[PDB]
Amino acid sequence: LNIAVLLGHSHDVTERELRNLWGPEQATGLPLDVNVVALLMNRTDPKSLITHVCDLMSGARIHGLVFGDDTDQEAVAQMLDFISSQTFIPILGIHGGASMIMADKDPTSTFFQFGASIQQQATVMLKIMQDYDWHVFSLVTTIFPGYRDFISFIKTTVDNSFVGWDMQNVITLDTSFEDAKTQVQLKKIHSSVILLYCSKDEAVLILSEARSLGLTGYDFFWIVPSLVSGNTELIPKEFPSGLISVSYDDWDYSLEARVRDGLGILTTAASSMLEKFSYIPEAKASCYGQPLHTLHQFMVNVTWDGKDLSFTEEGYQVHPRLVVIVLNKDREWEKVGKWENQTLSLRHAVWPRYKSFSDCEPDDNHLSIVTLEEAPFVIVEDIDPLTETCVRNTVPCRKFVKINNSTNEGMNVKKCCKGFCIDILKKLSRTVKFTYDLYLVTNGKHGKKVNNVWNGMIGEVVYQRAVMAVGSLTINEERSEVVDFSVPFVETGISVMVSDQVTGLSDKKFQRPHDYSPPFRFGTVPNGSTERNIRNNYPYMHQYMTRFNQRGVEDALVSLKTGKLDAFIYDAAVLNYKAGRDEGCKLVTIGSGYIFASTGYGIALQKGSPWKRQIDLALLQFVGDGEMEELETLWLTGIC
Amino acid sequence: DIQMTQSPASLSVSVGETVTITCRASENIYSNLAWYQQKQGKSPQLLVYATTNLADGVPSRFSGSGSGTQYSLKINSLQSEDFGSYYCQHFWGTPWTFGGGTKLEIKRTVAAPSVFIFPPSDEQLKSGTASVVCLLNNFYPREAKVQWKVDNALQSGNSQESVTEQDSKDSTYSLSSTLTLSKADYEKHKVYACEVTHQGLSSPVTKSFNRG
Amino acid sequence: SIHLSFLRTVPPYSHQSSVWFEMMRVYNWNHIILLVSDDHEGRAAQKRLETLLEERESKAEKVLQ
Amino acid sequence: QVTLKESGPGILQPSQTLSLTCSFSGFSLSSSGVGVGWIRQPSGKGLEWLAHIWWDDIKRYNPALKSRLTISKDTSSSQVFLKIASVATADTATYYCTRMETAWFPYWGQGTLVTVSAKRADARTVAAPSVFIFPPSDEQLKSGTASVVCLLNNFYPREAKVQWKVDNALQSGNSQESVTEQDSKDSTYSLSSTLTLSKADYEKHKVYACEVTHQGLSSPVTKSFNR
Amino acid sequence: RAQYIEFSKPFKYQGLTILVKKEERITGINDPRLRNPSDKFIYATVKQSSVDIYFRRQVELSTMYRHMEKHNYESAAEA
Repeated sequence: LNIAVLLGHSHDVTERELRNLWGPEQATGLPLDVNVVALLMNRTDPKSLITHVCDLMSGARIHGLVFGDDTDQEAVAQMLDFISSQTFIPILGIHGGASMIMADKDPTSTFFQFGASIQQQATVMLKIMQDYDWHVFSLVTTIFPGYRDFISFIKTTVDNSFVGWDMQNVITLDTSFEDAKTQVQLKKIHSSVILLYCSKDEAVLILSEARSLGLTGYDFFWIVPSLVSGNTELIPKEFPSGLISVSYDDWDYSLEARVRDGLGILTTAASSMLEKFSYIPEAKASCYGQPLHTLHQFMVNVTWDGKDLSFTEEGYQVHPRLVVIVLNKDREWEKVGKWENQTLSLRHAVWPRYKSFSDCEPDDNHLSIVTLEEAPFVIVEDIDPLTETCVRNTVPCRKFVKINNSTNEGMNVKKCCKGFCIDILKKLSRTVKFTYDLYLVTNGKHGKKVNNVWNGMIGEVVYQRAVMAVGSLTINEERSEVVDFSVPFVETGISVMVSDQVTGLSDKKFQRPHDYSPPFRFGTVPNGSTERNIRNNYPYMHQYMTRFNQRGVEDALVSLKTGKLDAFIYDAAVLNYKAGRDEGCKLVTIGSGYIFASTGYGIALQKGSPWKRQIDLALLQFVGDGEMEELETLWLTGIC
Repeated sequence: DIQMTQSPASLSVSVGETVTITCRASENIYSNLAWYQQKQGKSPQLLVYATTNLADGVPSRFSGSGSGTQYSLKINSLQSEDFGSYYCQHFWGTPWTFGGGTKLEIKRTVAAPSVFIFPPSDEQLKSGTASVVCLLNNFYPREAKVQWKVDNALQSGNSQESVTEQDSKDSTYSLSSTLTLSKADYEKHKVYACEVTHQGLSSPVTKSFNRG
Repeated sequence: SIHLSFLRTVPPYSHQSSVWFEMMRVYNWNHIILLVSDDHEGRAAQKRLETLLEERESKAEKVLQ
Repeated sequence: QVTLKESGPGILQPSQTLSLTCSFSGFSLSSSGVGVGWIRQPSGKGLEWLAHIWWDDIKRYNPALKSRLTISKDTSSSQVFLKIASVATADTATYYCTRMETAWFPYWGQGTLVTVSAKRADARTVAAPSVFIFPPSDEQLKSGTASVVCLLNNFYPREAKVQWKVDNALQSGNSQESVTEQDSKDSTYSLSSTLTLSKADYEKHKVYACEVTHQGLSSPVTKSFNR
Repeated sequence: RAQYIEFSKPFKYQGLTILVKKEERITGINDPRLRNPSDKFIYATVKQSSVDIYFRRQVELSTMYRHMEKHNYESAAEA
């Protein structure tokens, strides 16, 4: 029937294109009085809206007056609620003041807003925060409607989530601040995530106070709900670049994108419930003097174009098509993803560093660490799928494993792992207090100067611009001439572990393998430091290990547990880690690793990096405070 | 940043002789240097990467060697398909600075610079400008020092020297220095000379003309 | 919450519940029953009642409608 | 196979944001290796490296241009959109997006022309070519080799392929397209040429011509040669 | 030591142990027999040595750090 699209937004869009929208939107001959109109509220005052409503009601009892604006205002929401309670008309809130979610709505009111509710916003922001492993949050509410329900939902989400969440004191902004009783509260806030549940002007004032009192840093990530960013044409300058704005709509989902959907839902409800009420457009005569089978609460189940646009008891889209965007550098909303009805469809899974949020931020303390798959080091595992999250002890590693060889798609799953390097980076970030970007990319193995072929994590850390790497490998020639390793925290060197009568590597059975010790599988892992060391020391032994090259570390362990592998030459730490879990203590380390190579594990740093001194001091403090025995007892668990 | 000081572009090597592109380095000592070759209008094609291996579609005569700070590109057989500017781009440090450009040519050309200065016609004088163009042609040495001496005064800062592409038939160059002046400035001066200091010309040729 | 500036000079249901709770602690009326049939304001009434009971280090038995 | 294509606004005013796009097909940008990297080369100078993005979607700009250089990519459409604000005449260069991997050979693309200038190709008067003929006299080539050249001055569109006597004397030893235009100060260019013709041709009923076919603003001006 | 001067590449990768004359056994330093010794249970120690710095940097052996002041020597040869 008649679709009164009262667009009260400030933009003067051509309303002539709205009359011809009946064709593609279910053009049926059942509605007779299809009086499609469109107005443009210029003056932003309740009086103009009241006059427009009273004029439209006199126009042959116009029913179903869909209203929408461009800026969310608390006055327009209350006015539309009063209109829907008095006139009892199924209004459809599209955007602006028509979509301002309130705390407690009227039961008889048919205010059907489009977008996400406060609980849905809390859920999606909790998902976004847990996808980046951010548990230190600070909730700040205000006097606007929707604070008690919001804090209740937050407390409920924290209770069921058993992965740890720093619940700091909630700051209330119900009263006006005078910079005498709120600065002390804002100073105590030390969490990274800053939940700012306020309005536009209040958020601007909070950002101004943070910039004037020295609260804006490279670690404070402000998050605002859809109430703050309720528009796509006005962006203040106080908000820095990187403000996560979870808005229910953007420039893609403009007014015209929802007008057609609302008209389709309305005409579908009319065609469905027309057999009950013949005269559907029955409203009051005018504004002077003036639910059984109407169309008031019978349009909360129309599924338009497959979208789950069902309304709740108060009226709100249960599964909206909200788009989560952030703030770019040139005062524009840069899209990073959206949220589907099933789960969170985060397009930009890699969170940017954002070393400079605002213009006056010269501090750059964002680093990056690269790690690979190693047997003696942290074992690569998967994230716990019982809650799609993990714990703080398991640092989420950004994996890069592909599905197939011919395919180019790389799964950037946020899997968490625990181990030696994980604890190293944890204690480093706890003592040195720096930010890192850890990622586990599928690479090769240890690279060296063989035909200038650099692969694996070694090839990555050889070049500059790389901060550091948790992988502390054996000391070599090229890996020490290219980059400057830190102090070796361990003294384990290269030795041999035969799976009794031998004297290590000084036995005469290696120089002449013809009579004694016939040539067997004596090779090490392909492209390893031991190969280079032997080639530099013994050419014939290197040729023998090359012509008898074995498989990886796991196959070497399987062969050692079987008995076919004679000897396994590697670092003493790896040999001790392997012997710590022997299946009967069969293989024994013949000679420790201090008479053959006497190497160590040095952190792969950058040549001429300012963080080298800090890493060296951190290592000397960690191995110079009396916890070396504790580390040896915790990591090395050799019982045999 | 790693200051890359490539050999000057004025390196002419005839067909058959060896080419030694001396692209020096800076205090930051590196180990990998990828050589490239940018032709006329085409894209720079990588010939030898890391100065140790060859790429697909690169002849075997392009050999690279050198360590420390002195890196050279040994060209065994110089052919006609080796035309183009050569650069020494390193991927070792963070700033991937390029080279100066190695322009190889044939040092076999005996010509005489065609010094012919042309005064502006009356059509240009009606607008209000007067651009004298001392056109040069048929000269192999690009290092041409044209000295505009208008009324016994060396002009500087108003010479529009535009170098052209070297031809393959005669292997020469052309130069058209534009004397950017106006009608009022042209009416003040009387004699306009064009003294070009060229290597082949022993005596400086000074072509002058009188107005009217 | 929903009304920014809305005051009155008449005791609402919350003040009545507070007065009832104050009269209950005088005669040691801890285990009481609530027969509130209304829903809209009855929900807030029973919420205030149970919160005050929890603040009195006790808990009622019937606070539901 | 590995194919590259560079697109973007050719003529754009300075102090704005470009719309560069590096379209490609066959490979990706987050496929454990091959990525993309922007490389520009100004006219008359060497190439310049601004920034590049790796497979793990990490950004790293240049210290000297750490005010507007913002690199961005997309894995759904396989496009590389570069945003450079506050541009000027010094940023006029041919941007390239080639391979920056340690593989056998890095692949390079054709490239797009990006001329940053405030003037337009269809300007009022600073874009129209001004043919300036040079009548020969008896003081320079009275006994040597004669020469004639039509001088084009105060024209913005440098794409002016003047063909001397199309199908008549095009192969008479001319280098119009070979001589690069000289960029003047007032956002204009200036090119010249040379012709190897004997002085006796001017008298033996042989008058040359200069048909300026300027495709920038479609100006088919024609000026004859006289003495 | 890293605050004033720096170090070089370590050449002798060794540790720190106790010399016994084999309560006859000492089973390290974590045992309470030597962790909190008496006036007549002080072993050999060298003043201004590596062991002194190790006892000073320790956080749980402060009660033993003061007890070692009785048998401080000028060199290791005396001990």
